[PDB]
Amino acid sequence: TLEPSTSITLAERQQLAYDLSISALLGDKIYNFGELLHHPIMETIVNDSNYDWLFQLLNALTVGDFDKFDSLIKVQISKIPILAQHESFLRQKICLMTLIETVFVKNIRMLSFEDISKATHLPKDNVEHLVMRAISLGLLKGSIDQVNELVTISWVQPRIISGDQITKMKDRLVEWNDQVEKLGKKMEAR
Amino acid sequence: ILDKIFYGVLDQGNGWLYVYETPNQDATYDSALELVGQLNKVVDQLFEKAS
Amino acid sequence: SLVKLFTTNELMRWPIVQKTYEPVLNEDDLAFGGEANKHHWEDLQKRVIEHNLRVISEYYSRITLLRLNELLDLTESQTETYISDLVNQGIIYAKVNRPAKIVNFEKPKNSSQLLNEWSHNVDELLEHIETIGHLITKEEIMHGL
Amino acid sequence: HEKVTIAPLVLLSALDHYERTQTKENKRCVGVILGDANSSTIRVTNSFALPFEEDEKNSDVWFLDHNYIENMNEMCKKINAKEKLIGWYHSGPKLRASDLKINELFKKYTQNNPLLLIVDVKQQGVGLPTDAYVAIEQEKTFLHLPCTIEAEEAEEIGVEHLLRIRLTNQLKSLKGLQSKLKDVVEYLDKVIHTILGKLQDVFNLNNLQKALTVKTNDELMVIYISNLVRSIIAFDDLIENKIQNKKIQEQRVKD
Amino acid sequence: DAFRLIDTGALINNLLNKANIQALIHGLNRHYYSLNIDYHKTAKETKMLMNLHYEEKEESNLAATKSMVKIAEQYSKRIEEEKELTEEELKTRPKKHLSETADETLENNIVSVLTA
Repeated sequence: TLEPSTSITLAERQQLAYDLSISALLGDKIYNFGELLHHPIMETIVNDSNYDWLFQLLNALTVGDFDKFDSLIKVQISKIPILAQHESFLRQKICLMTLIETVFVKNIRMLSFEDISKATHLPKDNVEHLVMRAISLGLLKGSIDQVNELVTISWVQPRIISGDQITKMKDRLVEWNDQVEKLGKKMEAR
Repeated sequence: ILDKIFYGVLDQGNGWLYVYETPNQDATYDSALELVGQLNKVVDQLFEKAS
Repeated sequence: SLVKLFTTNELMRWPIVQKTYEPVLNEDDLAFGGEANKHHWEDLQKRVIEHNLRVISEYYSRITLLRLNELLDLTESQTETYISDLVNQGIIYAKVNRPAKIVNFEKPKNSSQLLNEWSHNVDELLEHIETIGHLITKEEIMHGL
Repeated sequence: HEKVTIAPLVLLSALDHYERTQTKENKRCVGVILGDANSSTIRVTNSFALPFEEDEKNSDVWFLDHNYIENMNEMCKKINAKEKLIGWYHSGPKLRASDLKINELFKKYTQNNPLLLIVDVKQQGVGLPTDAYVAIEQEKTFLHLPCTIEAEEAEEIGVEHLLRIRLTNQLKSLKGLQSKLKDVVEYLDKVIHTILGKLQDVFNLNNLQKALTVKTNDELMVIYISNLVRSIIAFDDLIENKIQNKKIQEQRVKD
Repeated sequence: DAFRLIDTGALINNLLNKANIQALIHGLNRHYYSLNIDYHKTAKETKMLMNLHYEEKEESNLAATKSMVKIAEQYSKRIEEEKELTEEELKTRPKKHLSETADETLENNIVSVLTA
């Protein structure tokens, strides 16, 4: 609301941005770091001095290193009891989105324990408990079949912010159009 | 089991009860069989009259 | 937060929670006034156990028997008794492998059940086409400019 | 469900509007649509042309008669009591930015969110060619509502009196895909948003359907076996008809 | 219907003859008569009337989908109707009615196989 009109004073951008950065780390409430790219909290104002933390958050989520999570936080944000649990939630959501896109090319949604264990960098048992907490919330709407050791996943992913996704989509749109076209031909014939 | 209240079986070879129940579908052998019977009779009657 | 504990539940939660919190959770002060502190514990115990199984049927699709008892923190006999009571109540339906240590969360099928699912995907698809039509109409006008 | 029902009288009056106002060169012609739409089901029952004059290098210059809407509405009231203000009509063929400013004018004088009915008049669309939109908040933006025919038992007989599946369904679908494709190629030119999100989603939800069609076939096969029986029952009545005929024929020869 | 009274000035050849009508307008001016009807129309009006009967696509298809969901039941009731029909014809040994009932059942099956 703020950036088009109403309160475009730098003061107001700067306080609101600082609050945005602290809250994203504490929460896990809405998606990951795509929301931060699209709207400005480091390029209507400073790229440094507690917006350094943002660029590091992006590196940490993809990689999944605990050490990079430890180093980015400074005393004000860190002291708070809230953040650390919610760090693991953000890591699963992002990693999950990356594996799923990869496999998805027609309708594939099967990803193993082994793919998710690897991503998080946690053994299977920690992951078992962790996914079980995450499905509760409804950040996952697949289901975990314990003794198959496969996760059969029913889409939950947002799939948004495109650059890679558009190239792939274009490829798919064309293929579908061909498939339909043959059906259409047969009808036309009789 | 012979009365067929619950579909299990007894496994005499090892001493277990095993899940026989995953169900059948009704009303499709039965549906046909009825239709058939009436029709054959209706044809037969009509033929006598014709001739 | 206690009604929220039943939804996320892994059942290692509860005595830590029970013990930490009883301002009103073996107590009352404007209704019963208390019933009996030990007697309220009984009602609490059966509900948490019951609710941990209700959420597990939805979330899982296979679980081992060894793993289910571990969550409940009870003996295999006791998990078995709670499972029996719940399938009877008919809030959840499950199948039991006693010697091979699997609890399936499966219940009957017919092809027609999955027919409805096929025809739901068709239905999401037709509705998509109506949205698609209107969207194209909006998109074009912007293209021109 | 939210629904619009449109009289033929409305659309033929629109057909007449466009010639009767001599509006040419793909300019705008404007009138008022009338009915009852106090509810969320729009019933469009009547209409009138409104004097409209547009400039030939500005469509944000418009001349539209406010007094006429108000004054003609009073005459409408004295004639029938079903014929209230609900919206307006334009000759299309698309939405405009200038559509909003006129829509804003009608908003005061309506008792529901003002309906913009786009009547295409060129008759080079498929099916019912008219698309119905209602202004709501997004700025302000138009949103498609389902637009269908109307019936009155006399009126539908009169529509016919003047004039006297699978292949189509499928052809119209491919037609859609083709249009979706065109829009995407155009967007790709523009680039080098809502649309994209929609395309990805669709894709996710032929491929996914494949596995389930296999189950459908076993149930369909039972249905074909049923067909087989049905033909035989019908066949029985046909046979009977031939015998009755036969008896008559034989008797005819004899006399 | 379309009417006009006697009004003359061109209707003077109107209401082995001809004594009658001269005396008819001379004895009385203003008496009804009917007039002929024709309808002339315009091709854009004409095309609009026929495109009454993509919303179109959505609707036909919608019913097709929901028909397929419910067919498990639609199957059962039509065997029962059919079972009845066969029985009636036995007693019967009217004909039109028995045929029509069978014809409806057959029509419906074809449409149902077609749907998937």
